[PDB]
Amino acid sequence: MKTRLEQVLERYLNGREVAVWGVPTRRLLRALKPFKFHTADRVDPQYHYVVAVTDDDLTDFLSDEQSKSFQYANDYLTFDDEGGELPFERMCFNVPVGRQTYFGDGVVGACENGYIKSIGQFTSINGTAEIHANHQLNMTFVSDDIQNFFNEESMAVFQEKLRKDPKHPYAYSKEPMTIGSDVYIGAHAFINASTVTSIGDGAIIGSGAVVLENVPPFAVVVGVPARIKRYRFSKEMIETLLRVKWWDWSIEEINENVDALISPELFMKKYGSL
Amino acid sequence: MKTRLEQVLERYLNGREVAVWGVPTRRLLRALKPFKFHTADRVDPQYHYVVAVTDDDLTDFLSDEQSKSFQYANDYLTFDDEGGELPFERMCFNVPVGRQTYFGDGVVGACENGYIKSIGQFTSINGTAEIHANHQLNMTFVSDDIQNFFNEESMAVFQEKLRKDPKHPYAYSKEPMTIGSDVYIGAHAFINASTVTSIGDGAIIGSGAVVLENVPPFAVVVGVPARIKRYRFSKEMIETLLRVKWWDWSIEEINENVDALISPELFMKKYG
Amino acid sequence: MKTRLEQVLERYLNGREVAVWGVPTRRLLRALKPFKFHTADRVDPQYHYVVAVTDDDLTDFLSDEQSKSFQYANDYLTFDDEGGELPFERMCFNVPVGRQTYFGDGVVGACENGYIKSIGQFTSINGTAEIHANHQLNMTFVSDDIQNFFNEESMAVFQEKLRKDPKHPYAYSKEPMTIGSDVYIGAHAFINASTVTSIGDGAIIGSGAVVLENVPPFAVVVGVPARIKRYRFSKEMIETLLRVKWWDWSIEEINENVDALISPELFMKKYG
Ligand SMILES: CC(=O)SCCNC(=O)CCNC(=O)[C@H](O)C(C)(C)COP(=O)(O)OP(=O)(O)OC[C@H]1O[C@@H](n2cnc3c(N)ncnc32)[C@H](O)[C@@H]1OP(=O)(O)O
Ligand SMILES: CC(=O)SCCNC(=O)CCNC(=O)[C@H](O)C(C)(C)COP(=O)(O)OP(=O)(O)OC[C@H]1O[C@@H](n2cnc3c(N)ncnc32)[C@H](O)[C@@H]1OP(=O)(O)O
Ligand SMILES: CC(=O)SCCNC(=O)CCNC(=O)[C@H](O)C(C)(C)COP(=O)(O)OP(=O)(O)OC[C@H]1O[C@@H](n2cnc3c(N)ncnc32)[C@H](O)[C@@H]1OP(=O)(O)O
Repeated sequence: MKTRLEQVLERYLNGREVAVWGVPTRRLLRALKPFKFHTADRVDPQYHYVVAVTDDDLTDFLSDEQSKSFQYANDYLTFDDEGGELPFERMCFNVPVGRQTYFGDGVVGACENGYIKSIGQFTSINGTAEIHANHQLNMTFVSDDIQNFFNEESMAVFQEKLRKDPKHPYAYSKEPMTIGSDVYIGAHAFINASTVTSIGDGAIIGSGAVVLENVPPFAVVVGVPARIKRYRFSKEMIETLLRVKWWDWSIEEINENVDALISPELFMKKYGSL
Repeated sequence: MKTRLEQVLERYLNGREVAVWGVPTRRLLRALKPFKFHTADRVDPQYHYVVAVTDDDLTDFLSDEQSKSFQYANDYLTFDDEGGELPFERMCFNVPVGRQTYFGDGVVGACENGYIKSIGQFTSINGTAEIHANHQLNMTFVSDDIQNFFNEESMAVFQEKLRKDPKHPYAYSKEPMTIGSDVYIGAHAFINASTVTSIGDGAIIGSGAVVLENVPPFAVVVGVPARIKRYRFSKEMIETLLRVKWWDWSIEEINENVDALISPELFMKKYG
Repeated sequence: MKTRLEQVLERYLNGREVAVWGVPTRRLLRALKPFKFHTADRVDPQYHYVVAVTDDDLTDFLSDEQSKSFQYANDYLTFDDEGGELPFERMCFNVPVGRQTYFGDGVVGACENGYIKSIGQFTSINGTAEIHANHQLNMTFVSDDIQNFFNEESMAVFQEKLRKDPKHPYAYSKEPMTIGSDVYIGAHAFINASTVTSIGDGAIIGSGAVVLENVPPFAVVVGVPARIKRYRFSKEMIETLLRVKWWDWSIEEINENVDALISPELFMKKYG
């Protein structure tokens, strides 16, 4: 699976040399195998692409005088920023992620675990939000690591009944969840991958919320457990957004219609009854 | 006291070389001095025991075609994983921990602070769960780091009132808490070491739960603060489980009883 | 803006060589350029100031025999610790922070973002507490990173509506929040920078609490969202504390009056 950095280095390296700003790691070396690289000393964006290893390597770079001429993504990137935004679609462990969407390591691990089908565009997920699935709940044991003691036949028995379990432990026998576009998810939020298949477009998940069921489009959910406090817009307004899908507009189209995006009232007058 | 890695190496190294997968740190080099170690390049389990420094290094190692012949614990381990599961009973800062039981740094720190008496077998604690004790609440101040300014005279009367406080600030004057076997603790959960002395066997603690009270065996508790939602099993089943104690079974009898472990109804017909 | 380390070295280094304990990073090498430094081998507090890079490095250092003659802050410090306590008033991204006050990376970021005006003395903030502001809620979109696509003119009208917004998205058009002295903030707590301007002196914010409005002095708030459960003291006691301000006492005054700090009744009798 290509990392975020590999996907960008593909796009933008264009025959340049990779300049590693920071102490390299094993994961970074494996990612830099197809490319030629050296430690960063003097760097010129015309000959070098700067890879900061950690986020603290990046702010050291950005506080250096040579960062003056480097553009984000085009000329530099952070390796330890797998959830960082990009202005184009990318793949996070083969999970599609739309433009201008970012998240933290709890969501990265969820993509790796297969819990996520897709993440949409213009979606903002706090770095401490978490997504996990339930263990089996209708067996004599609740442990998962006990399966490290199962031989092949016991494991087979065990896997057979996990797949028939209608509560979807470890997200078995359910569709991976789709996180919509223009979604907001707050700090320390939790989403149960065993019971959630959908976070609708425009949904807001407040800080500390424990999400155990699907979140309808443009609903605001808070609490432990999370419940709908309100919707961002009227039911007539939501139907309109889901039809227009401004999050699919081009960059040109976004700027030319910024008004309708800044003013929900004007959006409704223009696109409601067309 | 001995770190998790040292207990594993003493048991499984078997005269091999330690092959370090990742950038070695000061703490790792100190723990590796009694042994022979080198940076990992080409490794074979007949001659090398692979130690991944960070969990980032481990996933890179498991991505290497060389890792296929390496079995967990017996042939490789992560150093930045003091709470990671082991197939044998271990110690975590003088705290007994059962087989196939894992937890995060929040719980490792709790063992180091003396908050935990023991942790059972086959217990699953999410990495973000926290265990902490309360600051003092019967004083003019709640700060703890103000004591960095206390001389020994002030330190003495401060320590004095703490240990008499019936609300057990910093878990003073109370027994450390036992965490049972087959326990599940969810993400961002919190357990108050001032007020909790037992998490019973089989208890489930939900994500985001704030646990201020002992949790009975096989109770499911959720919420802020945590309340008992339901129990996993009937009363008679719970008694049977507390008598049978399948979590003390050997590896073979766990496999022999996989049908009873999978189906609670078959468990009762057999053992009830 | 000076890092925490820079502020400590300026105050305590006193012509000694900086001895680096751990793998040095790019950020650290830059911070150490105005000073003479080398990798730590053998160290003597008479001639060396030890800088541990990570908290892991510091654990190794304090377990080494060479450390037992070293005093915290005066002779050693961790570089990976901008939220760590200091015995003197410091700045964190030009936010004033009182003595013996500590917090985690979530609060360091809030200082960097401009969400915090000041943090008082002897205040204890758990490492998993978080402080953030709201996105705009009066527009068709909630995203913030859409503005990366806004051309020059679209950016202008976007920022103009942000500034006139009474719910203060991104903490616009509001005062940064003041966190008081003798404050306690628990694990996984959250404070909303868009609606909160004051955490009063002596306030207690429980574990898991979601704080959406101002916390009065010496109030105890818990829950999701946080609600006032009780106050630490009587109203007249609270007014006396806010007038006396023991948290600004000198070190000598704290030790001389330790019995009043340990006994609330003695405090009220002496200062009420
Ligand atoms: C992408 C990133 O990195 S995000 C960075 C970190 N930022 C955050 O976590 C911000 C989280 N924001 C929130 O939680 C906000 O409250 C949001 C998104 C729900 C917006 O709140 P707004 O509605 O202003 O809140 P306002 O108080 O009107 O809300 C009204 C009701 O919702 C409740 N509410 C709001 N948030 C929560 C919450 N997180 N938990 C419980 N209740 C909440 C309020 O208490 C209030 O209840 P009351 O009138 O019902 O008694
Ligand atoms: C060690 C690790 O691997 S941790 C990995 C990280 N994973 C997690 O943290 C997931 C944690 N999981 C949980 O918290 C689960 O939801 C568990 C185990 C309690 C689930 O219990 P279940 O039996 O599925 O409950 P089921 O969904 O029917 O719902 C029961 C009730 O509990 C509520 N509930 C479930 N979990 C929570 C929770 N975490 N907080 C509040 N309420 C909860 C449900 O809303 C429902 O309420 P109701 O019955 O009042 O309507
Ligand atoms: C760096 C650090 O700060 S270390 C962090 C690790 N430790 C923590 O975060 C522990 C934080 N401490 C707490 O949460 C404590 O409960 C405190 C200090 C906030 C208050 O505890 P106390 O004053 O002893 O309250 P005591 O348990 O009687 O409970 C009083 C009421 O508050 C409620 N309560 C206590 N804690 C919480 C909580 N965390 N969340 C919601 N309610 C709570 C109790 O349920 C009780 O309710 P009741 O009146 O209905 O019975």
